[PDB]
Amino acid sequence: VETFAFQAEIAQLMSLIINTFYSNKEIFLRELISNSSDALDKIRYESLTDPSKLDSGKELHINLIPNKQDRTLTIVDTGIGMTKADLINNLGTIAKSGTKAFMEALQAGADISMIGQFGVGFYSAYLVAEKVTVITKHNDDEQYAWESSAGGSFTVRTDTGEPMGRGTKVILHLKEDQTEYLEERRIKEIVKKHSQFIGYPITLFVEKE
Ligand SMILES: COc1c(C)cnc(Cn2cnc3c(Cl)nc(N)nc32)c1C
Repeated sequence: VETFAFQAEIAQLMSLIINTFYSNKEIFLRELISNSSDALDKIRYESLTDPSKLDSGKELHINLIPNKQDRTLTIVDTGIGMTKADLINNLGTIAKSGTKAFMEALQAGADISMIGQFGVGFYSAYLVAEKVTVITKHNDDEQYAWESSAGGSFTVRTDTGEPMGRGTKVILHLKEDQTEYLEERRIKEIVKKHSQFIGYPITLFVEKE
């Protein structure tokens, strides 16, 4: 297991997200779904010029999986996935500029719900999650598990779990007071409100209870 420091700017963003009083936490789902939609668009586009990129799975979709036993909400997609380089360096690099702009915007009167406009919507996960575990598989790279409970560090390891074929699983380990996001009717409400025109099937799994 390798342990890495976030760049200071990203640590700062995560702190702001965790510490700021902001009631409209539900926007985290829309951001993650948007991210999944963008990853699906990317693999779809690449497949037009190299069809073998779908040898790791032709189906392009999103699954939302609540688990009350584990207190997790998992957002799964069969998008392009992330390389080791994405996890350790590239995403962080890109996020530095978006973070600065977002911070500036917040000082000028913007609110947290606008985070996606700055390309750093993933970190809104921390509105509701005490820990985020990301399982990902990109073509021509290995399956990785990234994890962070914030605090300035994250880990990356090669994943020995169920092989995914291609895609990303964002596993939200929900805060004790955020378990409404495990409830079917609440997830349906939020998807209808903020994610109604996504161009891929979104399947909301039901709890076995
Ligand atoms: C490791 O966790 C992330 C970090 C630290 C920053 N951004 C994203 C969003 N993100 C970036 N590329 C992504 C792809 Cl291909 N797919 C999805 N679903 N989300 C992505 C993720 C998941």
